[PDB]
Amino acid sequence: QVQLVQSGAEVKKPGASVKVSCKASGYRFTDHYIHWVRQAPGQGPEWMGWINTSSGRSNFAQKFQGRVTMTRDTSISTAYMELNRLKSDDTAVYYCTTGSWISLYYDSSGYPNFDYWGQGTLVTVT
Amino acid sequence: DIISLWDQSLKPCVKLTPLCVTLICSDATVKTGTVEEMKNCSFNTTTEI
Amino acid sequence: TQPASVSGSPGQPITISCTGTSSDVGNYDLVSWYQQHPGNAPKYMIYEVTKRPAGISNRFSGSKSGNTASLTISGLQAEDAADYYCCSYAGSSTVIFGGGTKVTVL
Amino acid sequence: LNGSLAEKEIVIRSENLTNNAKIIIVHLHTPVEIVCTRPNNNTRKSVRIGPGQTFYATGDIIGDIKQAHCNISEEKWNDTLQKVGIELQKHFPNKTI
Ligand SMILES: *[C@@H]1O[C@H](CO)[C@@H](O[C@@H]2O[C@H](CO)[C@@H](O[C@@H]3O[C@H](CO[C@H]4O[C@H](CO)[C@@H](O)[C@H](O)[C@@H]4O)[C@@H](O)[C@H](O[C@H]4O[C@H](CO)[C@@H](O)[C@H](O)[C@@H]4O[C@H]4O[C@H](CO)[C@@H](O)[C@H](O)[C@@H]4O[C@H]4O[C@H](CO)[C@@H](O)[C@H](O)[C@@H]4O)[C@@H]3O)[C@H](O)[C@H]2NC(C)=O)[C@H](O)[C@H]1NC(C)=O
Ligand SMILES: *[C@@H]1O[C@H](CO)[C@@H](O[C@@H]2O[C@H](CO)[C@@H](O[C@@H]3O[C@H](CO[C@H]4O[C@H](CO)[C@@H](O)[C@H](O)[C@@H]4O)[C@@H](O)[C@H](O[C@H]4O[C@H](CO)[C@@H](O)[C@H](O)[C@@H]4O)[C@@H]3O)[C@H](O)[C@H]2NC(C)=O)[C@H](O)[C@H]1NC(C)=O
Ligand SMILES: *[C@@H]1O[C@H](CO)[C@@H](O[C@@H]2O[C@H](CO)[C@@H](O[C@@H]3O[C@H](CO)[C@@H](O)[C@H](O)[C@@H]3O)[C@H](O)[C@H]2NC(C)=O)[C@H](O)[C@H]1NC(C)=O
Ligand SMILES: *[C@@H]1O[C@H](CO)[C@@H](O[C@@H]2O[C@H](CO)[C@@H](O[C@@H]3O[C@H](CO)[C@@H](O)[C@H](O)[C@@H]3O)[C@H](O)[C@H]2NC(C)=O)[C@H](O)[C@H]1NC(C)=O
Ligand SMILES: *[C@@H]1O[C@H](CO)[C@@H](O[C@@H]2O[C@H](CO)[C@@H](O[C@@H]3O[C@H](CO)[C@@H](O)[C@H](O)[C@@H]3O)[C@H](O)[C@H]2NC(C)=O)[C@H](O)[C@H]1NC(C)=O
Ligand SMILES: *[C@@H]1O[C@H](CO)[C@@H](O)[C@H](O)[C@H]1NC(C)=O
Ligand SMILES: *[C@@H]1O[C@H](CO)[C@@H](O)[C@H](O)[C@H]1NC(C)=O
Repeated sequence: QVQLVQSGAEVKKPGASVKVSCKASGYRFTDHYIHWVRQAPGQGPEWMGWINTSSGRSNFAQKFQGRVTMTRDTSISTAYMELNRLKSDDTAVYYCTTGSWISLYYDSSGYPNFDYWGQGTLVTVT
Repeated sequence: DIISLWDQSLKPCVKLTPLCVTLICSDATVKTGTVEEMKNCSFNTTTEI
Repeated sequence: TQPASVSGSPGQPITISCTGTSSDVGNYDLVSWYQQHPGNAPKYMIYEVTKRPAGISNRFSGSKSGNTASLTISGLQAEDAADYYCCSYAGSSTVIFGGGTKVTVL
Repeated sequence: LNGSLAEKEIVIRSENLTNNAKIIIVHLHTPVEIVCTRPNNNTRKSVRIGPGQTFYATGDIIGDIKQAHCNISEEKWNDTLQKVGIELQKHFPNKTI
């Protein structure tokens, strides 16, 4: 069984930055895409971005540009979500999900095959 | 016939003489990827004026 | 687009719809469904337009007509009262969601 | 590619078959299908150069970056090379190609 471990709670004032870690176990980190899902409380989930874990190429949503960076390290098999200039509406649950199969010949990045979901983290902005 | 057809089709189109300038090319692809054959080249083009 | 909630007695099928544009569902058959119990991570039992992963029975069935996609739940049980979200590929390698449907099993 | 096929047998044509600097045209009887693709979603932008002339170039690549390639069936290509070897060993007898 594979499993994704996510960080703890992040409580801070607006205007700062939050790093959320996602550590994979049970399978190869290089083989699969990593997607990010943000869910506000009392509100349905929302896709926020994907990263190619083989080459570090990442893309975000149409309105997260300029605020979101995504990195990863294949040696310890983890991914980092950096969000800058948070606001009071950023209090939400963050989920690291495992996407499709990374292939060298066709673009399967946008496939919404979110197989395994992490335990998530809660980010509260006060 | 193939040579002359190619030339007479290619005759009235745009000529890329003002584009042969000094190009500053840093990088386009994020990492090596599959093949990093893209290259982000910038230059000083000439406007209508 | 998604209906806010649906209700149904146990032992009968129900349907949850998601009507998208031509670019969202009409162009690409990439649609998926995820249920979520409150205070828990969302589940995963539909990935393609009709397929199901291992460990999921024939309770749920996906279908697509034109610009909408419908999930049919053949029978209702007490654990089937989770919040259901549809999800799809949309345009320039981006992914959109539905918003939420709450199932009320009587 | 996309040529006319031979009628019943693979036809091997050359000027001499003993001069090594002569191109051998091998003419197959059964076509072999090739599928070629460039999968990365590419864009186009127009750069104005001079009065009334534009220049179209690659503006951005949208999505992930994958590899342009071509696909042939391995079994059919092996069978085609084997049949070409059958037809070619009778012009170079008692030899392995
Ligand atoms: C030119 O030629 C090249 C080379 O031939 C072509 O490149 C190939 O193209 C293939 C196109 O399909 C592509 O195939 C994919 O392979 C994936 C890798 O898996 C295979 O390899 C591993 C290697 O170890 C094996 O272990 C494994 O068993 C396989 O043999 C598959 O995973 C892909 O299938 C999945 O995606 C399709 C997409 O819709 C799904 O429909 C399908 O059902 C599969 O979905 C499963 O996996 C996804 C993501 O992993 C899950 O989200 C989903 O729920 C499914 O989950 C399975 O597993 C769970 C586990 O619990 C289970 O519950 C569930 O029931 C499912 O069983 C796909 O088949 C090749 O990789 C690719 N490359 C190579 C080198 O071959 C190229 O396309 C050609 N180009 C042209 C233009 O022709
Ligand atoms: C290949 O190489 C080319 C050029 O070498 C790159 O193109 C430039 O990329 C940069 C980075 O994205 C662009 O800069 C951004 O432009 C946005 C819109 O452009 C207008 O505004 C800027 C002023 O910011 C003007 O200079 C420009 O002429 C336009 O009028 C801005 O909204 C961005 O501003 C944001 O970021 C800056 C910090 O960078 C902050 O200070 C701002 O407050 C704001 O938050 C930013 O400036 C630039 O416009 C692009 N074009 C050119 C001609 O330089 C490609 O990105 C590069 N890569 C690829 C893949 O093509
Ligand atoms: C395209 O045109 C621009 C002008 O808009 C060119 O930029 C200019 O380039 C020169 C060098 O060719 C720069 O001069 C340099 O100044 C620094 C000090 O600032 C000095 O240390 C250097 O030795 C050199 O003299 C100049 O600053 C720069 N900018 C301007 C506004 O003139 C550009 O080179 C042209 N070509 C390309 C490929 O972009
Ligand atoms: C490959 O890249 C192209 C270039 O972006 C993608 O085309 C874009 O597709 C989206 C939706 O599929 C288009 O958005 C739509 O625009 C119309 C008109 O503005 C609007 O009414 C819709 O509501 C929607 O916003 C977008 O315009 C279009 N861009 C271009 C330049 O055509 C294409 O989808 C990409 N292919 C894949 C497989 O990802
Ligand atoms: C097609 O190929 C044949 C090959 O036999 C050409 O005929 C001539 O064949 C003689 C031998 O039968 C060649 O002589 C050889 O010369 C070398 C070097 O001088 C020597 O070491 C050998 O012992 C042998 O004597 C001769 O070179 C060859 N002529 C040419 C022009 O290659 C025939 O001409 C070719 N063309 C046609 C249209 O048939
Ligand atoms: C058949 O073709 C080969 C190669 O083109 C040639 O050397 C040979 O002389 C030809 N035979 C006849 C009878 O035309
Ligand atoms: C060349 O091969 C054929 C058939 O395999 C055979 O009959 C013939 O004897 C061989 N030539 C020599 C010189 O052995």
